Amino acid sequence: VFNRPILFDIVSRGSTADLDGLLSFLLTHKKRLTDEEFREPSTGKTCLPKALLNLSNGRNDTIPVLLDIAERTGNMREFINSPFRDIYYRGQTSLHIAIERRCKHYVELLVAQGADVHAQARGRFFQPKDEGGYFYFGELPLSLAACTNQPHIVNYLTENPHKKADMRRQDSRGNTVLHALVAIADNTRENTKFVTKMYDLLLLKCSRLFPDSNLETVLNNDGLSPLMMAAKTGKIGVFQHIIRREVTDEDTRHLSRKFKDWAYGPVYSSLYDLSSLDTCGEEVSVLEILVYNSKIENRHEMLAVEPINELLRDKWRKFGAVSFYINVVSYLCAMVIFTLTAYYQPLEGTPPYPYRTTVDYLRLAGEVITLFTGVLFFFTSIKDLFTKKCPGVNSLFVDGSFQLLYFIYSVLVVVSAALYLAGIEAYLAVMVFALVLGWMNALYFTRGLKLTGTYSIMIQKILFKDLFRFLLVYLLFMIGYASALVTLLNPQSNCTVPTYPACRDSETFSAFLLDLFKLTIGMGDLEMLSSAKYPVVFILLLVTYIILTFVLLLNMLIALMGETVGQVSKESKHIWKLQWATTILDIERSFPVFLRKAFRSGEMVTVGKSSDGTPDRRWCFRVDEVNWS
Amino acid sequence: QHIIRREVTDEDTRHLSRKFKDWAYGPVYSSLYDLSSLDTCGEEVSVLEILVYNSKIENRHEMLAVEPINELLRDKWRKFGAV
Repeated sequence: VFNRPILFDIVSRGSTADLDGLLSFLLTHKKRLTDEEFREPSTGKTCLPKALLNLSNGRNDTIPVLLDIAERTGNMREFINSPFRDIYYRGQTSLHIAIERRCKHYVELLVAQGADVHAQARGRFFQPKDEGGYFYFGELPLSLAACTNQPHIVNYLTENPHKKADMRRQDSRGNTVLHALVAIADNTRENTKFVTKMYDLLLLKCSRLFPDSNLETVLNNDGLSPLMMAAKTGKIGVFQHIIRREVTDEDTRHLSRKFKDWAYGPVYSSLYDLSSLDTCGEEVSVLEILVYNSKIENRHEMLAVEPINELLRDKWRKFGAVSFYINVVSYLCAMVIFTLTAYYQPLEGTPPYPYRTTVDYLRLAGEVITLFTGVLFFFTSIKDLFTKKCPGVNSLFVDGSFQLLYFIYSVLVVVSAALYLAGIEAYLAVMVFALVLGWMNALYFTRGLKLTGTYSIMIQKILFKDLFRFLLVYLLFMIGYASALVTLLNPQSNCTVPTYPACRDSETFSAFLLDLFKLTIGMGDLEMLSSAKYPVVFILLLVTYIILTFVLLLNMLIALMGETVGQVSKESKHIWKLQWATTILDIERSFPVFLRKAFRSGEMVTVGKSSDGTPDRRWCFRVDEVNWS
Repeated sequence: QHIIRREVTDEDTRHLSRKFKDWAYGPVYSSLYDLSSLDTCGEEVSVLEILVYNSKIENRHEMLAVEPINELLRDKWRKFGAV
């Protein structure tokens, strides 16, 4: 009382026998518990947050006395609203602590005295784990009661007779109760169980309070939704539930997804509402976010939830497979024509204008069609580059995967066209170069149906994975041995293309003798027997070289074969399915989807009307099932 | 495993614990394992040196992944261990 340290110690001790009678001093000496001297300058904590931080088995009976004294002081609103000015913490009004210590009674007292229930806990502690915090819950007392499995606290905060805590309220980030409740979720059992249960509870209650709009539509700053947020962050449990949710009571039935269409005994035509799994590109979809985004953690399992897999199947069977074969055959024909036109190129460049006869007209047709295909591919590449869905969520395929291959191909064709107009020797060498790259693109095709060859995954790994550094160290080893042995062997013309085979340290350029020995060892045979010529140390060294090379390379490569074959598991067909989905979706994105080629529609109004996505029509996808129940 | 994950409640015998508790903020627990004897900076033999350098142990891996040992090696890696 006389000083802050003893007051903090007394409140922490949790004994009110020592707290009686000092209120008389506080009133007489105009001391108010809200005054600055009672809050440590580091953060700004008051006595009440300390008492709640030092709860004794959820029973600190001094708290009512503290509230009575505070209201006696005449300052009670500022007493509760006690932000922690520090950076590590923030906001953190006593209500947050009370909700967090799993005690409802002190929360009831706090609200009864008018405890603010919108104190944004905008502290560095409360940012998600990535942003350096430890626990993100939505920066809100209601979102804090919701994240940490407190159904009673959220119930009370929803219908408290005093100042209400409207669920629709959102934090600085825009994450409302449901966004945050998805932010804390995981793929475990208990966490998914309680998060799904409380998600349903919160959504139903908010819909009942405000039937005008669905709570789930309230986007965050990034513009996503709880379903989209679970898709982007990779939350399998919440995503599965929110995509397979049906509600019975009519007043809250309009916010379902898995409607029921009809049953005829053991057959059920379950109508999944994909109002937001595909928007024809109008607004970001859950399928695009789920599959195009390569940073997801559970991409496959989520891609096989239920409406997603059947949706991809239906897209495949309808402008998904026919168009793929059309494009693959068209590209193969374009590559064939490129090969023919390059091969039949006028001898040694010399680009004339001779197109008068039939064969010459055929060559001209090949050249023009090759140019047309190249320019079309460049147009596609630039359209993809300019079309960006959202900053942070976009293809951004430059210097990655295979779009760069198409870009390079077009660049090479254009440069070749320019130099062909110039007609310069030793410059059309990129034409042929273009062609090689062209056919490498054919390798990245064949990623559709019929259990395509897994080349992709290998070439996708071997490009920038352990094999690269393995061959680098192998080259270092062999070149070190080459230097060693050429140094050992270093000590009349001989009529040889390289200057001399040693011959008393003739030397010239290291590369010459280095490549001589490199090709000798690569070919392996032809030996070097001779006579005497310094001791057996050289032959010993070379035999260790050959033995270790052969044995270790064979054994390690074959063990790597075993490792990859035991590693190319259902994960491999997961890659196949992901490639198939990407093919379907970029095919659709290529041409206008919103044309009359979309996914089926459904009910118009009333039973099938809702404000979740698209008009009351609620574009729905029906999947059939049979259950003997 | 037990002797490296021992915590004792009663205060008179609580000073001889290893896995203290630092703070909790709901579902987050910052468990403070006391490695008073898993590393002595070479002053006195440590449990990590004995455990890993000694090649005659029978369960060397499983013991090396108990809980404080694995995270301790991770932290050493991320700090003058990898660079």
